[PDB]
Amino acid sequence: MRPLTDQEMKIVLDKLANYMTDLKSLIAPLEDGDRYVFRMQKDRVYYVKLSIANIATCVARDKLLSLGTCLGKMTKSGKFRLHITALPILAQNARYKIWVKDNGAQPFLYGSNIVKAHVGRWTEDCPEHSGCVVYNMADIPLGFGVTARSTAEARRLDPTGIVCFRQADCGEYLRDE
Amino acid sequence: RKGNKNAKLGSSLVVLVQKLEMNAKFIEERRAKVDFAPKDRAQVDAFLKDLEWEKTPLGAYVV
Amino acid sequence: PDLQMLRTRITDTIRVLEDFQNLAEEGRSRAEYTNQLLKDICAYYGYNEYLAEKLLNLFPPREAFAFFEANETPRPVVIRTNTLRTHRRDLAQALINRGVTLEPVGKWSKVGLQVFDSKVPLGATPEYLAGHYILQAASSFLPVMALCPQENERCLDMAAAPGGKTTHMAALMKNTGVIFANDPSKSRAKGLIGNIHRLGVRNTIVCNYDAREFPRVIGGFDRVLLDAPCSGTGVICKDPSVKTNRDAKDFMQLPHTQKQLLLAAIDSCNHASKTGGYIVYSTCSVCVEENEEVVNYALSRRPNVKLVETGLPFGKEGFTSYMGKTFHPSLKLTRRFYPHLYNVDGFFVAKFKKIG
Amino acid sequence: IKNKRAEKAARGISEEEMFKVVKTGKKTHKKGWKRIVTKPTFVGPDFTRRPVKYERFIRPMGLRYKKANVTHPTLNVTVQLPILSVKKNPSNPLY
Amino acid sequence: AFCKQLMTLALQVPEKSSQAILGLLQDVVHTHGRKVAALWNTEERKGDGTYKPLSETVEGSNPFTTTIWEGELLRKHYCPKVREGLKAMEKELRSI
RNA sequence: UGAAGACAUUGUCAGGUGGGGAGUUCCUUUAGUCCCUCGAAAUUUGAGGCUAGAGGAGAAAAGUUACCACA
RNA sequence: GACCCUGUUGAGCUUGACUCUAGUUUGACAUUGUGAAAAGACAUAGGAGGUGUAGAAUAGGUGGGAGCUUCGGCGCCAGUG
Repeated sequence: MRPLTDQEMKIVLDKLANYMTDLKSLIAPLEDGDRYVFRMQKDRVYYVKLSIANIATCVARDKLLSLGTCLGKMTKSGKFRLHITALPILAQNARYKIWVKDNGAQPFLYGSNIVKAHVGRWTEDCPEHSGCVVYNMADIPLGFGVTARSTAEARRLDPTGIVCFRQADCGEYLRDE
Repeated sequence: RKGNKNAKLGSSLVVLVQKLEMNAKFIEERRAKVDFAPKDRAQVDAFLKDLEWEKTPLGAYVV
Repeated sequence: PDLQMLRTRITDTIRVLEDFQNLAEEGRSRAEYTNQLLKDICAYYGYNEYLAEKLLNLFPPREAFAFFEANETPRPVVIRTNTLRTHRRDLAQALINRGVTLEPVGKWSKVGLQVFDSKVPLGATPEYLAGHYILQAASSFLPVMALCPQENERCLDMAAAPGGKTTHMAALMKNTGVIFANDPSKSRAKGLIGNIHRLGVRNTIVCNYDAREFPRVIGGFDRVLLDAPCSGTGVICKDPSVKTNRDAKDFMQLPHTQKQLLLAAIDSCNHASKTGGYIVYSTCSVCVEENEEVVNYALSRRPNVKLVETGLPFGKEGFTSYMGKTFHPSLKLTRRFYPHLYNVDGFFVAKFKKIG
Repeated sequence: IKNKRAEKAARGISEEEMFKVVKTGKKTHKKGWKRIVTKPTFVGPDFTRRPVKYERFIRPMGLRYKKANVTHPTLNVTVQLPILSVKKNPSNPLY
Repeated sequence: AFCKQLMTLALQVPEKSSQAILGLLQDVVHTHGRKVAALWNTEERKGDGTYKPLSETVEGSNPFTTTIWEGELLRKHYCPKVREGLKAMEKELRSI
């Protein structure tokens, strides 16, 4: 376990800025004089409180497996990738939101891109390729992805037309079960 | 304390606010297990009927 | 032989033992009446002699048959609502809308739900993937109700391989404080990490340690939970290998490790705690060499801890005396659970308070 | 063995439909995308999520087996016994 | 966040100001409803944190983890208009 | 000279970790004497210890796959 | 189409020395006082106690013990353990 370098912190926040608005709130101090930090453990980035990070130093690095919330992993080529383990963070301050109906929630959880027939609520003035968080009709976050077309251009699209590209779904939890 | 030099007045208010946090905390722990649905309000209507105002942390101060 | 013939003899032998004073035979003693009850119980229910006589000594005749009948029948599936995400009324209503038959598991938990049947897989439902419930066992609910953790404490869970209990402490802690989740197995730890992230837990550290190293590693925990690995005499329905693969050798090494684990849990905790210094020891076994014998050992070699009232509503008092073994009289506070009495797995809960 | 079983008794969606659901979103179809495994297989769990490595090998229902006629050499008899796991196929690690 | 803070506001303001805020939250409850209903139902309270009154941001405070308790002081407020005003809000809540 | 207060702060030993700074080039398996210690139960075990085989230039990156995507 | 290979990428596995130490963290001890109200453990001197099953019955336990007797009840023996 070691903190991030300045190159790695820039890469991690760049990916997060694609999906969220107020990144200052992520690292802002808390009431009890504590704050959230970023940690790297086996090319995996973890979002965790500083107090938890300090008391987790007692665990040997070959014996530590998880810590706080895992945002994702740095790939072999030096590129941060988000994972669905970071979805609760993404939904808290999501910039653009898409809501899928019942007929689109199950296909999304199996790993399919959202189409027009699945959308039940948009977010107006959303550019072409932007990071959006996917919810169902009960405001339950299902995952996140990147939009395929602009909101204005998606309205005139065919029912069987891709409106969002899938990047992570909660069905991946069945994978590592 | 960056005003006047009334440390006695400062201490009087300092101990006053501390007693208020203790009382605010005192009620907080007590009410954490109370149902207050808009239809039925029996528990809140009988929240602390069997308690006197002397037992509260502010009551111990005021006496 | 004829299995239905064995059942008739089993029933015949039990009623004889109930009324041996008036209904008996010419000169055969009740010693070989019980011994006959041993063979036909072994042959019918598929137990070896060592465990069956062990189980028969635990219970009297007509309760014992109810115990052996309960072990063959499966147990109902129960789910635990994640307080970190929702509460029971919507999750019941949400699953009812999808075709799941639900009732509250009972009046003793505001969090558990009981499922009869469903038209969709219960482990793939969208609110499951959202982290709104976890498939757990009703016996697993009990240890965390005995060890109720408050906010802003440090907790130690010494065996969190499935993850149901560790998530429950996080829910009761409202995602505040620190939870040390520990598994000596890397393979099972991956499932715990997945359960933690699915259920939205942020205040946990998953470490892969042997639980006997913990006072050396960190120490100072406010509340420590210990589910010792055991024979599995209360989970016989899910694991039938217990019926024949538990001999005298196994029942000698297992309490030794459990005794070593309990002492580690005692030393791990903090007696001078602002909120609590409680230790809860739990087991999914019914045998006395793994329950109330390890508890007696802890009280006899650590005179700085004391058994306290467990706090669960239902349960049966622990055993004070056994086959020549005299225990500390305070062991009556410990509770037992049986499948035939309560439709929950065989279980045992003990709760300690550290004072020095 | 049969008598023991007799007394004891007296006491999700397919991979193919998942592929149809996924390919519905991805309208453009790449030639040769589906790889139907035409060999007999054993899976086990009713519903599972596969890694993206193997999310393209589809194993049909009709080619699935759960039991086998297993012969005991010493006790000369064979009984239909359920299959728990496949340990090694000495023709292809992928298999 | 504003609904909880506004009940706190109504507690310690002049009679007409308290009445004005009380009427305002009557419209807020009427127009939105289920978005703020869990604030007046203890069973629907969120359990994913603790309420932070003096937060620096609106989202920083966790307002769905608390319950509106101020009705027990405003029901005994000296102004009959305020008491009728409070009863107006619950009547809308009960009709949700 | 006034304020707070027997709590902090601080100091000393024993440890855990240390992808950071400086310097230099322990656990697990196997067979054995039933040889010593520790823990457990009493009419026996488990873990260490000993004998000699096997596993673990160096934070820059490196190796590897009948797998995936693109060329 | 399938087969073999190469390059980039993704998913995964393994390695990435040793000794001190910054940082971080656990336990014990020291400053360091006076009172008062409670709680625990140590000291005696007492009092009262033992109900898992079977056993008629509420068997702390350990040793002798086949005879004791407010002289009629007990014992032993047979059980049950």
